[PDB]
Amino acid sequence: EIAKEIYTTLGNQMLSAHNIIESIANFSRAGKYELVKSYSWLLFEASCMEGQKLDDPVLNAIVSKNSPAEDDVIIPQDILDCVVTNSMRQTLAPYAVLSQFYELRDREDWGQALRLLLLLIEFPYLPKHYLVLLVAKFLYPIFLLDDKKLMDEDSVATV
Amino acid sequence: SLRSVFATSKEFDGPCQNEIDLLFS
Repeated sequence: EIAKEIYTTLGNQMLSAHNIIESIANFSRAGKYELVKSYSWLLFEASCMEGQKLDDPVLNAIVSKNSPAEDDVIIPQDILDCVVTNSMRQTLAPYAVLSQFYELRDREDWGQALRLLLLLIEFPYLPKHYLVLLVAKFLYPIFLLDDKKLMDEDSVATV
Repeated sequence: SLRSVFATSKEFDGPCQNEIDLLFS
């Protein structure tokens, strides 16, 4: 009980200290996976507003092993030894898809861009407002206002 | 993706459990 509360407290200080990576890590620890999910949806929202994922020098070191460039030597020894097991590639895989989604749009790989967005939406953890945001930003203006796709009765039904 | 899906499923199961607990209340 005492330990879990301290973790919650750490997260509040870390948010203040503008160490965005470290606050989520602390909430994970607090035993509140549900809250972890809620900041994930919010981070997706943030990443949409930026048009692309955030880059901090600490963030550059962890993520680099699935991202070109970005390997920046001389970040604390705790950060470097922890990540060696490749646990980060798995945990980062849903954010990575989002980030890759913008990339594919810009690369005029509009077919595949649609595919990644659909995969993310199918996960039932979205309730009705992390849906309102996506359709007006991406699905309706870019992909359904333009005709370039052949549908049929069933494909329409599923929609 | 697999990990994320698993986590989501776990969360959903937790929610179900909570609902059942309240259902009995």
